[PDB]
Amino acid sequence: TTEDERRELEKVARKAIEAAREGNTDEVREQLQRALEIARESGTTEAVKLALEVVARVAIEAARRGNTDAVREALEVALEIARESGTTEAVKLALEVVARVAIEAARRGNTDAVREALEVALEIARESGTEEAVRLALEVVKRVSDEAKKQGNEDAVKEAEEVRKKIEEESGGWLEH
Ligand code: NA
Repeated sequence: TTEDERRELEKVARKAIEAAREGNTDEVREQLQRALEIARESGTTEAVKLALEVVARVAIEAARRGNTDAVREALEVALEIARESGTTEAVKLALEVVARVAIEAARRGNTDAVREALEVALEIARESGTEEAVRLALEVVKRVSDEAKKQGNEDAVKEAEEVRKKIEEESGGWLEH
């Protein structure tokens, strides 16, 4: 039921967050895989939402600690949840996770994590084949650019510019193709 999955994801979150703090890439990978499988097994949007929240918390912690591997693993799992859920809601939630992570990274001078997050935003837009996902991805890039400007993170401002240019140049093809 919903009570068993919530407690399960709670355990996963605890272990994954600790692993993200300590640079334990192997454990972060394993725990995020379990979050994905819990969402799979549950077959509800509620479970998808909770799993994406766990992924977000792990990736935010990782972003704060310069744990590039964990940010990468976590956002890949967000991407896969978006792929497998079969709903627009899951895609929008995954994009909000990516935005949250990229914003925290921008605030912490974590330019790897900004780069990883924006690349997943681009991939979500490329794979979704909806105009709305392209628009939302561009909004994510703008939010990250805004934060980077505010914090004096020139690397992140430049990365956001490059990803914006890529979406603007290439999204025309993504949508038709
Ligand atoms: Na679709």
